Amino acid sequence: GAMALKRIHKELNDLARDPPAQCSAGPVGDDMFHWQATIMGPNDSPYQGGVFFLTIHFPTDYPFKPPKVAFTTRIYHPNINSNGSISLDILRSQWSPALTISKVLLSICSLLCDPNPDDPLVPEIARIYKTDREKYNRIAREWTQKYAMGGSAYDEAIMAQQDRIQQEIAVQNPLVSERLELSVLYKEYAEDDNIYQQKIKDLHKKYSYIRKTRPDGNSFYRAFGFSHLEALLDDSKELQRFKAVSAKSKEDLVSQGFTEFTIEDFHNTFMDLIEQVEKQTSVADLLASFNDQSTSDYLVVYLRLLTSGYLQRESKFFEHFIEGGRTVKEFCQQEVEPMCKESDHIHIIALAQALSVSIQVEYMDRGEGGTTNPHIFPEGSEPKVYLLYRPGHYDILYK
Amino acid sequence: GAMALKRIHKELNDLARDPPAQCSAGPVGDDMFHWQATIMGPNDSPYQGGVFFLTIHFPTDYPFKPPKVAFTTRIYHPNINSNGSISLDILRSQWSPALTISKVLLSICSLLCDPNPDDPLVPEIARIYKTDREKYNRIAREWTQKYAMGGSAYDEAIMAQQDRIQQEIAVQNPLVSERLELSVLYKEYAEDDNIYQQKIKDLHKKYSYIRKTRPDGNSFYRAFGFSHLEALLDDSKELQRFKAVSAKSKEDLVSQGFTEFTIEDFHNTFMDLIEQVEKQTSVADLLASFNDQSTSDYLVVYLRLLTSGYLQRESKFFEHFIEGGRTVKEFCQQEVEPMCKESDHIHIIALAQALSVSIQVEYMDRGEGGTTNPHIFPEGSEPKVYLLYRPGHYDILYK
Amino acid sequence: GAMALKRIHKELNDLARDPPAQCSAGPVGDDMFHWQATIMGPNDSPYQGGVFFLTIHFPTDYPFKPPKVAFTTRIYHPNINSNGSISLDILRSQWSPALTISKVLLSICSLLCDPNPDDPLVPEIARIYKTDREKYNRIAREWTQKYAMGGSAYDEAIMAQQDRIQQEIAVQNPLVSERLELSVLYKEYAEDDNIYQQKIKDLHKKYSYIRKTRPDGNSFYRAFGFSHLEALLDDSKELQRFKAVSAKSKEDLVSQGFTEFTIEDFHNTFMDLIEQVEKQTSVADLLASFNDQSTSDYLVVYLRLLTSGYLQRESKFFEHFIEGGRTVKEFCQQEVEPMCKESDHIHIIALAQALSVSIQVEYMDRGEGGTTNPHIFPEGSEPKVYLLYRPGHYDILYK
Amino acid sequence: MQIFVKTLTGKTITLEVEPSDTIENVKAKIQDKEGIPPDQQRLIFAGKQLEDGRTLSDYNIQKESTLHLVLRLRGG
Amino acid sequence: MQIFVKTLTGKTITLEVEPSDTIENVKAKIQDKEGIPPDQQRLIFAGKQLEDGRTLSDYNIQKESTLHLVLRLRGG
Amino acid sequence: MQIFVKTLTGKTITLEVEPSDTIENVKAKIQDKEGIPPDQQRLIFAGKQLEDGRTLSDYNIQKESTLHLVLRLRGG
Amino acid sequence: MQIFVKTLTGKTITLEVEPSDTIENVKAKIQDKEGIPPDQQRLIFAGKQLEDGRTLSDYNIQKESTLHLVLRLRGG
Amino acid sequence: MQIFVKTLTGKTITLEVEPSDTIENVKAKIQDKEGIPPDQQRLIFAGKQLEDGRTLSDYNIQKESTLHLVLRLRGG
Amino acid sequence: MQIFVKTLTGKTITLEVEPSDTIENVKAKIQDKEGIPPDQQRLIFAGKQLEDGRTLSDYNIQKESTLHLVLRLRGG
Repeated sequence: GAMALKRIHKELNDLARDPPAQCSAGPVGDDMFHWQATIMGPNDSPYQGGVFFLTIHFPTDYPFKPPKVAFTTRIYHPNINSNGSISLDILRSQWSPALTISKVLLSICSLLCDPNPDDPLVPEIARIYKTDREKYNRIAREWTQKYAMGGSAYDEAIMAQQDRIQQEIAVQNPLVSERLELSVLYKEYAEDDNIYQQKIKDLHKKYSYIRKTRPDGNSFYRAFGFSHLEALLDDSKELQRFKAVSAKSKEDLVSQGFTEFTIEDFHNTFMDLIEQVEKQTSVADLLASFNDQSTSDYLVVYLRLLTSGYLQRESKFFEHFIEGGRTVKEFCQQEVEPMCKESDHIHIIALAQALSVSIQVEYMDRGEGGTTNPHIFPEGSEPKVYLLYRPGHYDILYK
Repeated sequence: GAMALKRIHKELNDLARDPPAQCSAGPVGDDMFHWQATIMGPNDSPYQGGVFFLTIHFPTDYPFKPPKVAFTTRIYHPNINSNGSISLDILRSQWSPALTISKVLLSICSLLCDPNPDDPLVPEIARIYKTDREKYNRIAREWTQKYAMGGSAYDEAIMAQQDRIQQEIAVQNPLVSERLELSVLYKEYAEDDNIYQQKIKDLHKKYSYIRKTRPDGNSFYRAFGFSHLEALLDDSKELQRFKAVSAKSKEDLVSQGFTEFTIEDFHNTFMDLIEQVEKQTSVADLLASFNDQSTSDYLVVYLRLLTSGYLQRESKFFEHFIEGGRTVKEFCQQEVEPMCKESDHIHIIALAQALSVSIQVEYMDRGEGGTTNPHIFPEGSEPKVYLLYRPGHYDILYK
Repeated sequence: GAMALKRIHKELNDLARDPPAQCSAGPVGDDMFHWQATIMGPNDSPYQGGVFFLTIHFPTDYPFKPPKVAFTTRIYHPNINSNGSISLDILRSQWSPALTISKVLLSICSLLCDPNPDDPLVPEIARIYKTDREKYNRIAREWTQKYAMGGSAYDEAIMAQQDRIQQEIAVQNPLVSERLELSVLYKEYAEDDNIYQQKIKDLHKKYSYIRKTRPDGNSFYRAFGFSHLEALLDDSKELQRFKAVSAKSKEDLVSQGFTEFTIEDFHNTFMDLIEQVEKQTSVADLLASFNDQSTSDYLVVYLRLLTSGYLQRESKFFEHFIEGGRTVKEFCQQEVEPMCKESDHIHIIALAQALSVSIQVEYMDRGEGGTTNPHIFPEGSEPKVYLLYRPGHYDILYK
Repeated sequence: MQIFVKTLTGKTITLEVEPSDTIENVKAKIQDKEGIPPDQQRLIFAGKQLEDGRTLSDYNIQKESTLHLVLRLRGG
Repeated sequence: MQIFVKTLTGKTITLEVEPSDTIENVKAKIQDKEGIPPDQQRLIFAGKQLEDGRTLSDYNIQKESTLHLVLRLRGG
Repeated sequence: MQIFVKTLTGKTITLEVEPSDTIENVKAKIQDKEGIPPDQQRLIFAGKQLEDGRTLSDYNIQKESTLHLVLRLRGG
Repeated sequence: MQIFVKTLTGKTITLEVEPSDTIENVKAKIQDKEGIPPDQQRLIFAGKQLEDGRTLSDYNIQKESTLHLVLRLRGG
Repeated sequence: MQIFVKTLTGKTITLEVEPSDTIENVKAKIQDKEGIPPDQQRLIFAGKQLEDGRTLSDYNIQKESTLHLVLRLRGG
Repeated sequence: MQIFVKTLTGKTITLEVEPSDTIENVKAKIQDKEGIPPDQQRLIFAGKQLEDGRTLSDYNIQKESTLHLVLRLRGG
């Protein structure tokens, strides 16, 4: 019934509030009754280091019946048949309506650390377990290092890692925070770091405010976007001149080989964001629009595509600037087009020239003096947009 | 096509009205275009006794194209490749828009009894069929007794059995029937059973009415629930005193280790059922609420959890009462928490003490006299709730 | 979430407008996030002639993450592990939100023609590729000719062929086009075909108009349907007399052994189409109803079933007319009941007698004179419905 | 020395001929008696279709029995 | 006197027993045919679980009643 | 030479007997002191259920200790 | 004079034939290259099924027309 | 002086390093334990990607900070 | 004995040096002529990045040609 799907959400919330690091699951796209779970081999067991996927199907009537759960990954265990099904009987005889999936897979993770040789699904693996242990361990280790440990698979786990990270990174940091005086920076740093406090004293010198961006790997593009968009909240001639280049950029890119229908999406987010500049919105309204996950990210995607576009356009300007042995396009596909990939000097110059605008970047790292080096790109153009580079991260500054 | 999904329902209704015992199918959860079918090996064939699953995928446009059907279970047949696909050509060349899935799988069940060696998917199995029969039969028998006959799989079938049973048990019996004079019982029994008719004469002695519950394995909990809930339709002090213990019971159980979010569901069904007592509803309104499948079952679940809770609480009171070598918690998980598992003396005493209430149970089996033994639990407390125990089943009686 | 499924449709439209003959994909029934793609081995590669299926799963958030794609068919490639995953890194590291699935699988088709031995998923296949080529080719050829080339599989590909064809056939031709003067036919044919132009001069003789049907294999049934239905837009006695026979035909067929629930669907489309005749609709409204894909096709299905019905009914009339060694029913299941299967003389006579109506068929092929032979069926009955037979195709003519 | 032909229009037409004639001139005789041309004609003697070049006693076609006639209407 | 036990395979088996017989006895008579150990047998009459040590006259199974045999195949 | 019995109703009932008696007459003694009949009675001495035919010292049932009593309430 | 037949593998094959040629002849010329028996061949021009005994001038396939070759691989 | 690197397996590993150390040095000290080549290592401190040739005092990682080790296993 | 440097700001700056100098003092010379400090500087001679400790003729760096200069801007 509807109570079923109603319940699966409750269980997903329970699994949500507490991540079970090694043992975790989730639905497949659209489908609520189809789940899939990644399970890492627990350490101090022959299965360690390998990754074991398993698929879950919920009954049409939950939770009056147990979910069907089976390993899609081959594994050597007395309680898991090589056909993939598990011998744990809370899924069969002993099932209760009061049990979460959490209980199930945390009982499976427990089935891996400690096997169950007395109630075997496969009698031979049980027999080997109860008699010759070294055999069992070694076998389980190659069954790990072929089937579980192999290649691809790992990616999903390593992707999960990323997801686990920049979600909690997103719990501390918002996309674009408020406009705060930069005196807060003093508090971020240590008392044994005097050198930094000197850089920051010397920062209070030039700029009265700061606005911070989430370190998602897009730091630069996010900062660039908000700063330049609020910068056009004043200059009307520049707002129009900007708007025109934006509109040109779309077909400029399509005629540069990018598929149109896919980049149109991002284009319209750019143009609507410009549209709440054009019709003047108070800066906080824009910020609210920027702290929208999809609106923001769609923008960032477009900015990346625009740097890519100008790079392809200029390829000879660049190609011998490229660190390593790649091309310009190879470097685009690797280091620029994809999301959450770091931005460098080339990126900033490329985007700046692409939209034909000036930016100032304040560099502060370990430099001996109280010197925080300004960088105006391209040179001499008096910048109305100011950013701060701390190592590995970009934010924005206000005069 | 929306006509497609519209049609699949019609076919599911056709398959619904007539169960095809050996050959039957159904959708997987959410998905209408993904079906799965269990097929028992027909007797007088080497495949008998084994269970063969197969998966079905419907075309986006039904029924202008045949459904893709394939065995997920390995089998030895000239017309089924070891890769799982079937050679039956009503699924390929000869398909018609006028054919139900019923036709298909009933043609497959026919493909098993009588193979088709002239149009082989695998030429070798065909060759063996046409030449050496004993080989064919034996082979098919081990291919049955490893792949099909093995373990696990069986459960689904044996679960289906249950489903086939207590659904038709639910066709005769409702959850909680009306309030009828117990003179009906005379009609249930035989003329060669005088002894029972004497028990029943002696029942007309004490009680003027009866109300019957569906024999779903929950008989006791269902009866207890309705009887005690209508019993509080009178006593207000007891209704309040009861309500309070109910509210306490939730966190009492959570602090006893039960996960909260899962048991909250059932709690609220309990409390709403109390709420239509609290605000007085005519008994038939409550009955209507009780003949609601989910409301009723959710209640029954909670009652089971409550017996479990009191049992865990009292573990020393009990543990040496437990038939067999289990614990108190082992006995809970096995014999009490799960649905449709039988209730015994321990169960009734446990629940009764748990909610601190009195119950009277009228036992009638073969006892020589006209004696139907009353049981007041716990002793001496004058019961306002009366039940009848026939062997294997519980109902409720009215003075 | 919403934007994801919103986007997958855009990509499906992109893949729709241009069929990529060898490399093509699509969703599985209901599910948008589950796709499946057939890929033919490119010629001048060891994989040619074999068919390789692969399954696709989209992330819950598209397109911020790459789709998981894997071969469900075993194949020998340095960049595809025997476990089925692919080594192409636009699916892992280099993924961009600006990329269609088209890019992906067209890059895979490119991975097959030209392998990638430097970044191996399986080092041994890479090693064999870089050293001994003949081994590699031969191996890939048997891995083709067992796993890919085997049996069933082919059908899906050969079905895809059909789909690729009569969809683009449907891009040029509509189901039922407008009513145009037959002077257009002159333009269809060549200047070296005088003989045909003479047939067509002689066609302008009899008929002033033509209406063309899509060559989907249903040409005859589609034409018959529209022509006869607009023919009853005038004669009321015939419209009623027709309606009655239609209503009789349903149970006539059910009592002839056809399952009722399945043929009821098609029946109601027939009867509703009659219903917009009964209440008089301007011919173009009917045409609009006929250019509806499902309404039209449902009709065509019923007409096929009706010819089948009359054929079964008359079996002795026919059976010795049947070309080859089939029965009447065998011929029905093979040549009549299924969709998109060609119609012949027997078909037309059968349907005509079935509904008890007259039709005129104008035959023009190579006949020496300017003679276009009329055929009135059954003989002498003055036809109010006129069709044109060009070889392999049916259309309708207007006096 | 003559045979009969049956058309599914409901009609049975009969013609005169010799056992040694080809199929072509036969079809032509039907084209005279009825008037549907040989390029449209397909005839079957009890289950097997007859070829133009082959003769009557070639397909052995006893002169009593009946062959059935169907136009070439294939289309779609 | 005569009853009908309907199994997992859809097949029915008929048995000869007095209403005074045990359930244990019935499971034994079933084991006499199919060889399914009374261990792995469990019987259900009209939604009622059946107890190894009770009678038929107990559970009101009369002549010509249909009860089901569910196998509990020793699990895991 | 006597033992005790405990019922989960909350009550502890005690009876007089000899070490050589069967289970049946014991149940009967409880049927006298309380009045629940032996056909309803199921007793367990510390984890194991006792059979009617077997005696007290047969199950060894030292005469100090306590066996626990439960009615046969199985149902559903 | 010259036409284009597009196969299952996405590959196109070009062929030299007069508009007066058979379909049978065309399938034979295709069998001359790929070895696909005319048996297992079937041809489709613009939604039209193609008849073994007809001509090209029949079906209005002109010079530079594209028709498809669907294999009917003898089934099952 | 002492920091915490949390890996893919959920397991944490603690390390002894001066704030003046390289990142290269840290990856090397990690390779000293797990054997994961500094090649296939990449480190992330608080959303910041970590550069092989920088210091810890650079990125403001202090004593008792937690950074993550993501393996880039050479792909495909 | 001197070479040139190109910065993507659009500018080409040129400095005087010897073939035997390390990378450090070179970066320092650029720090004099322009004023961006060596701790910010990253230079690449045609595809490969240069290390501080290594010399000019060590990386072989013929004195005609041009190495390209990029700041260390990595961030996110």
